[PDB]
Amino acid sequence: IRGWIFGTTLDSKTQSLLIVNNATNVVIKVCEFQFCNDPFLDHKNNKSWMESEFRVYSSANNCTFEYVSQPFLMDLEGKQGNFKNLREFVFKNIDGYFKIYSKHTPIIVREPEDLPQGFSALEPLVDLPIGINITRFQTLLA
Amino acid sequence: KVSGNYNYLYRLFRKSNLKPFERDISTEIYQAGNKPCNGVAGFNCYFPL
Repeated sequence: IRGWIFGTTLDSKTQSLLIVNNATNVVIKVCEFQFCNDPFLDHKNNKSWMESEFRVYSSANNCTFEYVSQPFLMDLEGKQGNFKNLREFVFKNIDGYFKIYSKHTPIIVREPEDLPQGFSALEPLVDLPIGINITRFQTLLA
Repeated sequence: KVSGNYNYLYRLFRKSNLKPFERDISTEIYQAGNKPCNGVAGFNCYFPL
């Protein structure tokens, strides 16, 4: 899983969000993006991942916000089994400011998805002056 | 300017009270009338800004 979208029309009628990450960078954009019905970064061949078809929007209009920064903890390629990563995010907008909180936990060893009876505080990631209206969201996964 | 400066705009029609601290770029037909007004102007068809 890579990122999310946030908007109100999602079809180039109004501006919307784009949250994306790539290895050693993260891009946040607010723009009039024409979100195609198949935004993806996975279907490239049978069982391997390439990065093509990244630009799922054909309207590079006046993007009202661009931001490039440091990404989070990741791993290379993909291996099935012995999963241990527990990633946790929460997103909230208020007064025209978008806010993110994040936390990761290792060694989630149990195979059945019990989601064990654990607890942990969530720390703020960064504020953003989004200044736009949002009504719906959809996840962009590779 | 005495000849007038025509690079300024302002909204007139909106059926929703916008929240504090946000923009709104949408220029859509205000359907205060009861007809599917796409139109250009006229009865129950007015420019937004």
